[PDB]
Amino acid sequence: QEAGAVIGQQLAGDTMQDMLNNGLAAGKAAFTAGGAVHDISAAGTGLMTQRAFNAAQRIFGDRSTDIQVWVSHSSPLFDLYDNALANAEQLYVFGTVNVRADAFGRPIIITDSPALVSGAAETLRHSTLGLTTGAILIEQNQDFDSTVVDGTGKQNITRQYQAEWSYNLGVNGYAYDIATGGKAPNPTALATAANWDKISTSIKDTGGVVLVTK
Amino acid sequence: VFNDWAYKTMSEVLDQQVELFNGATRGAIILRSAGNTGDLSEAAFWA
Amino acid sequence: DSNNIKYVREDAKKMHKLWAHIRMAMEGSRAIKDNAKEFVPHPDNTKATTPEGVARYKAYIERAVWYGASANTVDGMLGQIFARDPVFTGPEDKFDMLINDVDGSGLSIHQQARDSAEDALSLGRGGLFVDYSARPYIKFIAAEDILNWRERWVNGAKRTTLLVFREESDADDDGYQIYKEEVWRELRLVDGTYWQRTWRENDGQLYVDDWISPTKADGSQFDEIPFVIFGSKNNDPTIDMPPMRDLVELNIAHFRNSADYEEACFICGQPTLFLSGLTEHWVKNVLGGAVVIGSRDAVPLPVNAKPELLQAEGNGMVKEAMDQKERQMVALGAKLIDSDKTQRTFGEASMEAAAQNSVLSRVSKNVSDAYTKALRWAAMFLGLDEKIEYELNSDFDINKMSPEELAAVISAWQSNAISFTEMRWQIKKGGRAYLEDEDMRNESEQDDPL
Amino acid sequence: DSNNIKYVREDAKKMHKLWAHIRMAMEGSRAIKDNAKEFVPHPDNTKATTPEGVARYKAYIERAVWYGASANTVDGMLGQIFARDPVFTGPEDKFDMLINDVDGSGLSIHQQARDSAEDALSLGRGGLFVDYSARPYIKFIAAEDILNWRERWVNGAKRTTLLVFREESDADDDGYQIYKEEVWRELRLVDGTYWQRTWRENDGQLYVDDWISPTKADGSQFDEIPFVIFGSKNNDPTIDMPPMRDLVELNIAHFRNSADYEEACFICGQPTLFLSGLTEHWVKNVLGGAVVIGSRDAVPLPVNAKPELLQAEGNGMVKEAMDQKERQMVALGAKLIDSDKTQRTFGEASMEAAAQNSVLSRVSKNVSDAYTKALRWAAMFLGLDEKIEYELNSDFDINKMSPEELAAVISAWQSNAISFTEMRWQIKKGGRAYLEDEDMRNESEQDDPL
Amino acid sequence: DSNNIKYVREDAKKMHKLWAHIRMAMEGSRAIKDNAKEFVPHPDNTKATTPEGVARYKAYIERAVWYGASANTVDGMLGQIFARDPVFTGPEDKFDMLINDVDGSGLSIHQQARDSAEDALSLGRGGLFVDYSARPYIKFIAAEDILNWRERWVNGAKRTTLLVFREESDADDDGYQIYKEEVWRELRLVDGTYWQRTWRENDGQLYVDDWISPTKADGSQFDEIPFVIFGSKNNDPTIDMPPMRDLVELNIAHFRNSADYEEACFICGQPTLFLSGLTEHWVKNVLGGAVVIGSRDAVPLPVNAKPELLQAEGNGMVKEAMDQKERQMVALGAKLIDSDKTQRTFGEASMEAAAQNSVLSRVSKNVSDAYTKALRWAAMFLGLDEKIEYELNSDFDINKMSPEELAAVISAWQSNAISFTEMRWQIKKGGRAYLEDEDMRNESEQDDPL
Repeated sequence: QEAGAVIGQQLAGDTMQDMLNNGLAAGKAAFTAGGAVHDISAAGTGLMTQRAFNAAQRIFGDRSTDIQVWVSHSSPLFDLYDNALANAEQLYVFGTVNVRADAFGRPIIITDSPALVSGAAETLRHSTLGLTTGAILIEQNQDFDSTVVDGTGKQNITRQYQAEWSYNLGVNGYAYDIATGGKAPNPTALATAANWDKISTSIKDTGGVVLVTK
Repeated sequence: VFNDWAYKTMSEVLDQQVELFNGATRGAIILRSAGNTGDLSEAAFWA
Repeated sequence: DSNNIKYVREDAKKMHKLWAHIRMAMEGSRAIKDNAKEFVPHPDNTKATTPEGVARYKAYIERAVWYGASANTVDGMLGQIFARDPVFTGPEDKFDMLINDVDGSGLSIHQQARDSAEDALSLGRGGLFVDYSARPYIKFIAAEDILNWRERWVNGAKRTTLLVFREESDADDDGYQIYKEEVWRELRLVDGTYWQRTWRENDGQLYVDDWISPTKADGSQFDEIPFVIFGSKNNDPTIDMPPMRDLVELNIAHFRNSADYEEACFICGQPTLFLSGLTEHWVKNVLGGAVVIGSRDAVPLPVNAKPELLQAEGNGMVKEAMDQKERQMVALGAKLIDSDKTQRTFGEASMEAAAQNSVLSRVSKNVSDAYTKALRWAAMFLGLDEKIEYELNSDFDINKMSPEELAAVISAWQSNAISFTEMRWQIKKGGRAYLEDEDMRNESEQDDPL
Repeated sequence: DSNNIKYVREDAKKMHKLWAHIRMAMEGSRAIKDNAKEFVPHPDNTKATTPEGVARYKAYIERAVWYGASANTVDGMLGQIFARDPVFTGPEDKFDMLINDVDGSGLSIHQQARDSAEDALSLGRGGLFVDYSARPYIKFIAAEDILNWRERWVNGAKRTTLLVFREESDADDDGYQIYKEEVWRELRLVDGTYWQRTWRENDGQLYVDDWISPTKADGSQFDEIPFVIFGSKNNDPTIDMPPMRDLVELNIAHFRNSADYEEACFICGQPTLFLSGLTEHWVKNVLGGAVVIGSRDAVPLPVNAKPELLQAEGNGMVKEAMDQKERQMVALGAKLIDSDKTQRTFGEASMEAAAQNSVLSRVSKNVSDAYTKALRWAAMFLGLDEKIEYELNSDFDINKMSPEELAAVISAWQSNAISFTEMRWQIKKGGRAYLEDEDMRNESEQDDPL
Repeated sequence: DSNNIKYVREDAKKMHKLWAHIRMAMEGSRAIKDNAKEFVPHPDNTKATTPEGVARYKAYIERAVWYGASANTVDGMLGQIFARDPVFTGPEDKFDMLINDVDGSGLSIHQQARDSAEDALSLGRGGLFVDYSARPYIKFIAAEDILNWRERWVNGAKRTTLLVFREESDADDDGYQIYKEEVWRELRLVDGTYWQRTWRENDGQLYVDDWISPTKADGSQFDEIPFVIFGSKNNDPTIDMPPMRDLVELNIAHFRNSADYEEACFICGQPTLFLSGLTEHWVKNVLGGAVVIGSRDAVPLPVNAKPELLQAEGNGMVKEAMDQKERQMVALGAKLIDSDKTQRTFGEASMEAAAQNSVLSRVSKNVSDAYTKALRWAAMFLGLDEKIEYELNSDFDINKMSPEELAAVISAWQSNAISFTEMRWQIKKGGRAYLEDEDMRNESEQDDPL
């Protein structure tokens, strides 16, 4: 009968998951609207261990140091593992085939968020987007409310659990176009480009870049 | 070497890793906790 | 560095239901009857859905009687535990600020100790907090206000690094209305130093103070958070089982059986005439839809008619089950309720007194240790002495102290076996002296001819 | 003054109903039978709709009996707390005015303390207001009069900032009819300074008067509001649970069962002849609509006629329910009645008195602390010594001292273990001496007549 | 069956089932009602297949009552053991850092000893760890945390060469996201030397640290592993038998019988009319599908009608089974009830005290020896004195000491039979003093206060 406790555990987990996924989707959409995207789908298989990241560095320009992480789906990580595990160019030894970084001091963080994957079969595309110092900001507002309410009129007394909360999204150098968007945006409303204005004059000030690999 | 559980710890909590906040991603994703009024919070700076 | 405030640890989430049920039990009959759906299941759900069934449920619950022995159990336990007053060891003239008004509200430390002991005996959790203002205040944090803590191992030592609790307050405008401020307090321990953040949360807003580290009279900041959590089992951040759980469960079972018994009493309690072997001809001829049952009047019956004054009989097995519940609660709680019928042999009960005072002894030590630690932290704030002690009345089953005991303690004081202050505390605890020690002394050096 | 000063907090409004229920239970039986509609469910709502049903309901309620165990319990508990007299420590000649006419009505402070203790025992709330007229007066504020309070955290200290209580007075016109004028006192604490203001209504306009800060005799005004709110649990402004709720509930259940039992006794308590196997021909021939029931005359019956006297047998389940509920009240440890048949092996109850007097001690400590604070505030107003105390009777079960106890306390006196005034307190406590210690010293300091 | 044939039978995998059962029995009625199935088999599996069958099973279980005698048992057992406080032998000004906070968390050594004794009483296994961090720390390791150990006889001595235990801690990241990071400590004894290392699993991969040798203050490494396992049986690595297995069985059987009894009470505890010899034509004529049973109205019946209020009669065989299991639970020797009816001659209880306090004394001795070892190992780490003892209370059924006992102990100390510290320990143990002996002496050098 520990329904409240079970719901609490699952709700904490899914709240973390939902804020993370919404932040990732908003970041990807905003960077795509800003032009900081490199599409690698036609060149060879679709993803290279390390030569692909140089494209994102070339996008971000003289401030390439300001990127120090690569949020990625698990499939790109396994593709890096496989290509590294088959070193056509001999720069790996058996003790170093499990490198997680990108040979530039940037660790690669792995998550399977649906915001970083799209399509199926031959249209499957993975987004592995790199960040800057505090590029994507998520501010939860401390307004959690929850109730348990019983119901009368049915064959059994219907018990309910309902919760509500809120948080705020902010991507560095980008503003959410509320006129084209809305007062309260859906998760698919955040992922839609043209709702994300580019405030900062230079792409370097804007924090992040998206790498698209199949 | 941990297999024996407590009660109902087998209840699935999550399958996607969400440990991607603040120091976990070298400060890439900031998860703060601050209130703000209205559906919008805008800050103006010189161009 | 500031994240996920107003988040409650999931162990507390599992424990809120038990805490709420225990608080309802402490409240009395009204709380239990307000939520009878949780405790008393409806005897028939098919009728329960219908409107004619819900009124039956209301009438069923109103007739029910709430024993509410749990509240008495807690009140009685708080009784012997706080007989007389706790003893304080250390200077008194420089510690009057904490004794007379512990939190600045004029409330003595003894009353806050009583509240904390009752809280830690009913549902087995509580917290103390001391913070500099110049004068420190020994706060009291309820079991439900503490909602987050952390325990990591820094240099191989059990340390409470993070601790967050909630405090309620009402902002004072020029009007007379009541508002609420859910001010949280964030306590952190970085690299063996104590830091705390407060969240202003202005009325209608949410604002947060800057980081600051309280420091002692000399300095050196701190190495442990000045927040102690006391429980029925011990003084650890981990959740402890409330001591009243089994007694509340027994009380609830007794309550539902009392509901059944009272319904049976209302229905079949009154004797019924039960005119048998009767005919409608006889009814409409002589009875006329009215029977006179007084002594002066008799009634006739036809041939082979048997009237049976039938009613529910006493010692119903439902009542037997309720008696089992009462006996079982008596077996668990020491003195939740008393019995005039029973007789107890003296001397045999002295053997089991220590076991019957097990919870009382623990709670006393757990509270005594918590308050001693809080007072030591306050002394560190004020730079007073550190060898002070606040030890509760660990002696229970108190009573007026016998003349033979009086001669014994006087003779022990004549010898060097009991100190003068120990004998004074004895004679006070036995209800024979009431003045403080110094007054008795300063009147004792007076050369009264009598 | 954003709104009217007469705003009442939500919790006080929610508690007025429970306070009214407690008061109605305390007063006696006449108002309980007056308001029995709410408590006693009418045995059938279909009948209750009709006027004959309500007439039957009035005849049902009137026949019932109200046990009134709650009133006796309060009276007994109050008597245990108020035996002999509360002991006042400090200068007795400087505070004679406070002891004699505490509030200007000639009422002794001990009797006002008795009123306060009874109020805190029945419904568990009260108040004490120390003001300045030259002489300070210790008010008494009823539970239903304190109607607003606020408690901010100022510099980490729980304080009371606003407290508005109504003051109800009788207008003294030239006529002999009864008017009623009510005045609202606004006690506010701004920037650590106590300010009081009074509000009076006159000709449809509510006036404000003006702000004023009462000052101590030397000066420096006041740092806190001179108003203590004692209660059943502690000296907290927060509403405390009334100690008499469970008793009242049982008393109501016992009253309903008594109604059922008394109706059954009235109807079916009489034996009835119940002549069965009877024919109308036989009745109109030999009975003629009348039966002789004395020993002198005997009546004949036809063949196969069965006369049997039928009456409700004793030890029914409603009677056993009433006996159970009476036992449950006694089990709750409430001091309502005694049982001569029941006996107890002496020495068993001595261990248990601490649990029995748990509530007695709690209320006594709360009231003693409240009155001590009030006396300290009055001393501050008068510029007198402030280290004064006022203690109630903490040693319950008052009894006459045995010769052994007398000899023991006397022998303790010449030993430097009991002060002379402590021995005098004991000797008056045991009913072996009645005149004051100074009078005894004056009379016994003369040469013994021999 | 031939035990000489090889078999491996030592690992916690053997005992998790009963350890978990003990844990949920200690938890109370919530866990037992929650995990009903393994304790209460379904009345019939054929019914259990149907959804109405599982609804019937929940109706059957939710009505049950968990007595919870085992929780009260271990409570009384621990209370008897931990009355007053254990006596520490040796220097105190040097060991104060261990007494005040044994594991560097503000938790005194006495409270950790109480937790260890509770673990030994409940499931009969616990562990103590001492590891130099600077300051040595005595840790408490639960029975489930001890994972692996091996015993190999070396030079004719049984040595516990390897021992592995899980180290549970809470991860505090930048946020408050609740995680749980596990650490494994391997304590190895190679060629008469003490070695240790830590295994860390961060995101699934098992990092391994390098071997280290904690060395004493003077050096010379060690010759034994600073880890002691204690239980009800003895201080051996082999699994000790939990002292409350049969009691938990009795409680579970009583629980299932209570379920059956309560289902019976709910169903057949209400009296029922059982109108016999009745025709539906007569029903629809007069009764009309409704009966008025109150004593104000009667009901006519046709010829050969026998109304029968039938209900289950008390003192049933299930009732007797529950009573017999309660008396069996109290018979085994557990201090699980305090029945008011039973009388006992004083003195025969003293005759049976030695047998009744068997497991209590065993646990007291085992925990005393374990903590003696832990303190000696900490002394080796700090290079302090070795002749240090720490024993719990060895005398049970403790009570206030009589005036005759007071005179006896004082007279004995006046002779050369009881040391001054021993007399002070005895008198404090009897509830007659609270100050330490040294402070008594410091008060007692000067002359009689007079």
